Amino acid sequence: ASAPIGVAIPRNNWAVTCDSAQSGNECNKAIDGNKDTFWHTQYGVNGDPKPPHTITIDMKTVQNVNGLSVLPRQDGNQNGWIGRHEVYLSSDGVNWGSPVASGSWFADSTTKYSNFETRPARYVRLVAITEANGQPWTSIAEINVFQASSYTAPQPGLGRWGPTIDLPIVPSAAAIEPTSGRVLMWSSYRQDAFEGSPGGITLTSSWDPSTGIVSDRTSTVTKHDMFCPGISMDGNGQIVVSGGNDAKKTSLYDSSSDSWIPGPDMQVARGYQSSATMSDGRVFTIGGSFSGGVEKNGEVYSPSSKTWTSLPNAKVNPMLTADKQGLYRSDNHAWLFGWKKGSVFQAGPSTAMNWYYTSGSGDVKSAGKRQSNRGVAPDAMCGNAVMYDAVKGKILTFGGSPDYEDSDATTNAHIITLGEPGTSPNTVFASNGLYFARTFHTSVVLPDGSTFITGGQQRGIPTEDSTPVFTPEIYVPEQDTFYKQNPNSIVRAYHSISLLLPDGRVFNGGGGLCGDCTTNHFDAQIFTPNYLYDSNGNLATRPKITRTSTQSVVVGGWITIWTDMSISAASLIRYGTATHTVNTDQRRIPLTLTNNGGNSYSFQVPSDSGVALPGYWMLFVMNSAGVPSVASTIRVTQ
Ligand SMILES: [Ca+2]
Ligand SMILES: [Cu+2]
Repeated sequence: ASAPIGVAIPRNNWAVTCDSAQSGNECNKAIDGNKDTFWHTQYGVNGDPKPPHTITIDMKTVQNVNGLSVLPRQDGNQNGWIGRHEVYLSSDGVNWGSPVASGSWFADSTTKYSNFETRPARYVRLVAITEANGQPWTSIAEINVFQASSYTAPQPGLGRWGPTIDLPIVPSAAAIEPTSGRVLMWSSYRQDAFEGSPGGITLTSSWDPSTGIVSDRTSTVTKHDMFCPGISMDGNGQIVVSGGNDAKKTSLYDSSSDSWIPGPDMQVARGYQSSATMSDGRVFTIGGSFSGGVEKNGEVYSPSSKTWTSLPNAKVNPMLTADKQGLYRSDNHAWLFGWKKGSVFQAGPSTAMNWYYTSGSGDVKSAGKRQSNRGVAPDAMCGNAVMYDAVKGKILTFGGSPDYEDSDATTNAHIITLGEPGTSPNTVFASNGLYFARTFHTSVVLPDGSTFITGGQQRGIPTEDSTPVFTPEIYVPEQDTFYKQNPNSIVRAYHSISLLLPDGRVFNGGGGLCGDCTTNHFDAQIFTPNYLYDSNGNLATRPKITRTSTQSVVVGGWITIWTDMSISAASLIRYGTATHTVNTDQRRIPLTLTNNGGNSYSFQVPSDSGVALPGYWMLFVMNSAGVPSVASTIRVTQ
């Protein structure tokens, strides 16, 4: 199931208007409180007018609207289920502006929802752009509109939430398709559940930021239910999705052909492991006792030989947390970062940090404990870790809880500074820690090197939406300060994701995936950071990268760019992938620019591919006002 975020508005005084209605299936049968009566657009002898079809509700007075729900016809007939759709709000009834929500609902008779940030309105319009199975009609048995207890304008300067993207699945795993800019998402063998999977199937969905279109398809070609996997973008530009519900399978997503290709089986069955791309483009993984059984030492994927090779001396024991549930949880979601000379740094969640090595049959060396002058940091299962300055080896870690479940989260946060593999990194506390203790939260590094932190809950109860944290935070390293941003209204805890979009906004979605529970979130929202807004709250003018000398570069190589205005800073941000709070693909390189004069600039990609990990990267430039360009895609090879 799912649920609205608000409380249903009384429909006594309501008036409705529809583009077309068949006798006996009048527009007002969608608001009569009877599940057995439905509005249905014109059909039969005199015509079957095709969508878009529209229903507009005049609520008579201004209400603090934060959602709507649609109950499909309940007579066992599929005709008229709404597929692609848009939701619009108005106070006058003539000017509708931009949709507050848009996307595509799954093709079945369950109640569908559009949940979105509170906005005062008297009129609510639902546009059914397509019927879920491509037929001409629209039908609705019951439509409801929901309200928040109050409305508060967003605070100036603290970013903005919206719109909502309605989806046909809960996006519990997601990646950016770097060659197209689309967001790729997947759930499990079904749209709302992973429990009782027979394996061999994953439902996926994609959203195109440039057009707003949502699609969906069924991945079976790789015979892999990809729920609870490792995810890494390898050096050949393919996303390696390892294990999960089909605990030994590997599937490869190719952005260029937008297709899934079978990969080699892993040597060890795993689920909830982290995997990390290495300096040579290979993928290292370790742990993962959610599925498959024993100690899960490391193994390495080679895209050139198409093999997984066991690294049994890359021992998982030093990175286990003290989870009260034991092995099932204690090797999960390692905070892995590819680093110099084939090494992988493990920053947590265990107190003990470790260096993993991939030469020979593998190795592990203690890197000391995550700690500060406030003490030794406790285990932080489902805390996050973000490499916001790869050149200086800077990792920000934050949140999480000592146990996977039934454990209080903390405000702990640290800055880890990596040097050479095998040396114990310096670790300090980050400012005074988070504003809000949270676990199951997600995070992304932004073009300006700040880290955006959102969602989670204060006490980890997977699939329950209790103690939610609605206020995101941004860490600004130059000030060693956290800043609360404007809050959202949708809980984003267990099974949620966040990704940085090429346009510099943040895509935050999912949560739930528990079948009959009411806590499934079939949606995502956009967060627009303050750096995209001017002083009056309007979208700022953005610098444009008018030309680049090349789109593919070897580490140590030079790139020259031309812009339409002078730029004060630039960064490269590696494209991200996300599930279960893990994103081992994103990282940021601040660029040292040579000013060529005439709004022409040059920079060198770092020569160490343990810093500039091979794969796809976003080039962002920022003007003097701090506004970033949209990203230019750069392929980095080694
Ligand atoms: Ca009805
Ligand atoms: Cu899970």
